[PDB]
Amino acid sequence: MFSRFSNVVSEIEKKYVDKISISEIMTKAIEGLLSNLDAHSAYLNEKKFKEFQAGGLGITVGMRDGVLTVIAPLEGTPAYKAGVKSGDNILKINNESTLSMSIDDAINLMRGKPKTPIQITIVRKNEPKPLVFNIIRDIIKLPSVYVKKIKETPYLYVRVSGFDKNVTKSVLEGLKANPKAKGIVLDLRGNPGGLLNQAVGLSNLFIKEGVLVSQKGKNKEESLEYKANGRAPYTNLPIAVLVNGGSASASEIVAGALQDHKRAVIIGEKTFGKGSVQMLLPVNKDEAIKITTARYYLPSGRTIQAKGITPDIVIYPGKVPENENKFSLKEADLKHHLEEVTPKMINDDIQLKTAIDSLKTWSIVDEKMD
Amino acid sequence: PIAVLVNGGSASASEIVAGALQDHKRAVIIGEKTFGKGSVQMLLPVNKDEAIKITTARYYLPSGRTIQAKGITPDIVIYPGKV
Repeated sequence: MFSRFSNVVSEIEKKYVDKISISEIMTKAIEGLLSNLDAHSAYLNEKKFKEFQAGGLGITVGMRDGVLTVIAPLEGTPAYKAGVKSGDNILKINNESTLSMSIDDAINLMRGKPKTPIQITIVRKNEPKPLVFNIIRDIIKLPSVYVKKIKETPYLYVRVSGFDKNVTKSVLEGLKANPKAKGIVLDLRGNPGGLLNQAVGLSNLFIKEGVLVSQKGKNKEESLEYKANGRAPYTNLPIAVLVNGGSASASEIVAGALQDHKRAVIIGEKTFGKGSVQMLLPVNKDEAIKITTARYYLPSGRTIQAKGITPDIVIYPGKVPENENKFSLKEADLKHHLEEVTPKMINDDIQLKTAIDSLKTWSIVDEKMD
Repeated sequence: PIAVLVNGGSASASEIVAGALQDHKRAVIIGEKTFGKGSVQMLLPVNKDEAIKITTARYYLPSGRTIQAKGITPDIVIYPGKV
């Protein structure tokens, strides 16, 4: 069928420097073909397929710009406490260099028996030196959601550290425990995602009608659409979502769905962009290939993968401007004049302050509309 | 939509506009608390080229609240700086 391929194979078999045979050429062609389709593919040889068939650090790893990068370390995990940050490019784990290693090979090296050491070396954009982290694995425990009242405001702070099997329940119970909230700061920053059922579940908690996210490939029969059920409470109350470069996968589905339905205002910075589904397909006889079979699409039809969520209000991290720098003059000092979220936390998060200020504007607009 | 910027130099007529928009919730007041002039001056000329300026009344916002010596507390406080 494909003659051009056979002519290329024959010439390298004829004129290449090293004595090479079909067995390597076909392997290098399969690895080369998959490497040029997408960055999430891998080919599993018979012996590496049976190796694949047979506690952690807390790093969610992905690939962007063709290199293995940390999406975000999970909140409260050993890696987060060790000081690895989002966007960190991993160059070495233990003995092996990662400049030509698969995502699953990195996950298999990082996860393992609890309380065992690992060494990883990363490169950053702020420092010239490579960083070496000696971190010990641990049992992954994470209270995925905590809810805090914001002091001197009616609003409520909802923190989702990661999408585990109980995020939607913990949110709904916290909103029932505060029936006078009148607003939510939904902080899913640094949240690399998790279970799709909780992204749809958490979004369906706020959206009354319409598509929440779609899964779509070439064959239009396999295409799935996740519609919201009519059982959505909290349909009117203001909600502001915080996202950053560590928000990915379920974190972008919840943010993108709320954004496309104009149900919330997205605050922060452009997200990571993880919106694809990979699948393992047994090929040949005892080999398998991993390839992307579908992509996630927002209600507006926009893709999440290479694009990510662009927030409606961009605010890079920093401290809020000084409480004042003025001994200024007022009429109150003129001659003969007629007469658990604390401010300490908000003043260090300009991103959090911007989110609260958007609820202050929302509640004013929905009060004008009397 | 209207977003009003006010600061410690906003006074008198500037606080009436900001205060009216605030009390009607017609606009969002953003910045920092204002000068707090809650009086109305009138000048009546005396000489051919000279005048006398007198505090003649106190002005009250649509909600009836006075601004004298207090100033407008904006809906969103921020203070100046670079982003």
